[PDB]
Amino acid sequence: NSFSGYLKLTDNVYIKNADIVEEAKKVKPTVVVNAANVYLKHGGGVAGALNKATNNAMQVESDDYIATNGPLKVGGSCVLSGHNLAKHCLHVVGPNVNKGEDIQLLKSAYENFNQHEVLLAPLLSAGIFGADPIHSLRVCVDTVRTNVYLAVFDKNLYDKLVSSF
Ligand SMILES: CC(C)[C@H](CO)Nc1ncnc2[nH]ccc12
Repeated sequence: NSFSGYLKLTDNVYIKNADIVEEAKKVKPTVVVNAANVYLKHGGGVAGALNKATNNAMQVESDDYIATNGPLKVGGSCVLSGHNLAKHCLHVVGPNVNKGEDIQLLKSAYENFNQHEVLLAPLLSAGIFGADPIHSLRVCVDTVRTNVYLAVFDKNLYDKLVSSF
């Protein structure tokens, strides 16, 4: 958990312009959050990037979790291995608002972070799930009570988030 170069936005939310994968390799945090879907199929966005950095070990473990437990619910989570990136990976499902899933579930999704004292995380529902990323940061700030270190790779978005905050 040796985080460097973050800006403190609130008492417990920090932000940095970085690829979450590079932050995980540098810090090896206790928990890295994945922006997952309900079947834990890590095909693109943050999920695809984290799985590729484990050389598909995350996907083989996720497929076994689904075989034994069934899919997660939107707003839900599960804790699996963090492989080479972290001690644990917290897979969290935000709503895919472009497919009509309710934006109210973005609060439920960020509530999962409160089970861990310190997390390295992306913005939920803010990639291909279609939610406005500045709205996602507002829900994060209003819901997470533990220490969250957010990594946002796109500099244009990072600058807009810092300016809005
Ligand atoms: C979620 C989305 C707004 C954001 C935009 O840069 N994506 C990411 N954020 C952080 N590390 C990442 N690695 C691969 C993608 C990615």
